[PDB]
Amino acid sequence: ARTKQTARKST
Amino acid sequence: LPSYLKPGSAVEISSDEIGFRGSWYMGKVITIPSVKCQVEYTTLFFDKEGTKPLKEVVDMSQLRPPAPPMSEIEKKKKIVVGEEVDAFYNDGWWEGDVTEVLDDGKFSVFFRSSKEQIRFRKDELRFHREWVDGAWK
Repeated sequence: ARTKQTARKST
Repeated sequence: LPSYLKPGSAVEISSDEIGFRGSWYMGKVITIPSVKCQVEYTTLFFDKEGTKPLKEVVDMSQLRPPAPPMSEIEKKKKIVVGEEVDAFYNDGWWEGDVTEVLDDGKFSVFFRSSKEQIRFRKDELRFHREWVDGAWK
């Protein structure tokens, strides 16, 4: 369920 | 070619996309050939529905082997204010300082890239190691 989008911290 | 980059082998994955600074996410090498390979993340996906594991071409310098199994004494030594650690957060290892040790086995951890300050249980931390010139520091 975790993607780069919902894991990154910025931009 | 370095031993640990053989296709199929477990790796950790850095990045210089901003907002992944200080992180190491777990994955596997898919295709070795340029100075670049393609990996498959073990905990990220292309889609919220999580049907397609994320895959990505990176530089071999963004890769490192899995962190070494902590010995039993190492695996149980105390964690102290100022220790560098990696916390398991958003299904990835993030590096931070320990700023507070709390009475209940819990720690509070300062992340410098993200100005974040988050509590964790001991089993959510690991000791931060660096992987330089082929050896674990």
